[PDB]
Amino acid sequence: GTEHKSGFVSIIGRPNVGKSTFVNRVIGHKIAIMSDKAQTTRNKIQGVMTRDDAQIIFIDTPGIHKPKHKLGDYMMKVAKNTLSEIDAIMFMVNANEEIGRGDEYIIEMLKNVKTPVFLVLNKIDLVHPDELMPKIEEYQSYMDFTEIVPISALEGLNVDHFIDVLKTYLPEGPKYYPDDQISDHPEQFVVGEIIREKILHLTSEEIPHAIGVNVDRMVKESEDRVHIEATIYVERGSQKGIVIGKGGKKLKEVGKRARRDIEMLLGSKVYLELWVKVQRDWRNKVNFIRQIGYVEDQD
Ligand SMILES: Nc1nc2c(ncn2[C@@H]2O[C@H](COP(=O)(O)OP(=O)(O)O)[C@@H](O)[C@H]2O)c(=O)[nH]1
Ligand SMILES: [Mg+2]
Repeated sequence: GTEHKSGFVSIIGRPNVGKSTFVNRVIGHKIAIMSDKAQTTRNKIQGVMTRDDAQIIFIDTPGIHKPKHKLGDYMMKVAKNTLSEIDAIMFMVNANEEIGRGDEYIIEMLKNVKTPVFLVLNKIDLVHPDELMPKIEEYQSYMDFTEIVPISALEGLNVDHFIDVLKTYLPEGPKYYPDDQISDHPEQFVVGEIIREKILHLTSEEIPHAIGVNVDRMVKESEDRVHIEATIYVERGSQKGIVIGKGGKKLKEVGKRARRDIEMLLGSKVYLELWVKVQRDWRNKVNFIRQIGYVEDQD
């Protein structure tokens, strides 16, 4: 059934295990704006895999392979949060090497994580087929995994099957990054769709319910802190009370919930400003926008 899936996955593992090889294989042609414009939030979008039936956004976690003295108290909190918000974890491991401390350090960080962890044995091309099941068993002694999938990221052996399996674990969801619009960085579409989801929870309906979200600005204030301006657009000012509510109470709750989901996923602390505006037809028209709503969220 023809029902579109989308989500956030993080590819974790020690250096030289194949993470960028995998990313660059599956994502296809690299998005141009991602190397013009730097991303304001912390947790870097690696790229966008779009098939007809699904879209996956690859997010960087912090270096959970690192020992605790190198990745501090704060960047652990960011890493554990990001791993919860994410839809799936790709734990990528070298088939051709013995288990080092870096993989034990990752296993420690995945202990009280409830997100699906996929064990991806990479570099199976450097190894006899009968070597895979013993190595799988080495890792299974440490923890349970959701699926175990041997690949070669370089050759492409078993990659498409891995993606088919990975897609089954995604929720139903929007195409975050579209084909029409090359101009803005995909982080803006991630924030835009998060805001929109919080609005559509309130609607919760099959009254025909048209609402839009624009993100007017995203600005890095610090390595932790980002300022988002966004305008929610509605038809009909009587949509106050779906969206603004009794003295702004409903718009605060949207602002609070969207701020949290942006902080947890993308790893930067936010100062969110939301506007709510009514848009009538604009083509050859004067005074088609009336504001009905403003909120401010932080700390
Ligand atoms: N033989 C083999 N080499 C691979 C495979 N995947 C990646 N490599 C190579 O192993 C290295 C891994 O580096 P990279 O992909 O940058 O991994 P990262 O540090 O995890 O991003 C590169 O020299 C890749 O060409 C694979 O499946 N088989
Ligand atoms: Mg590398």
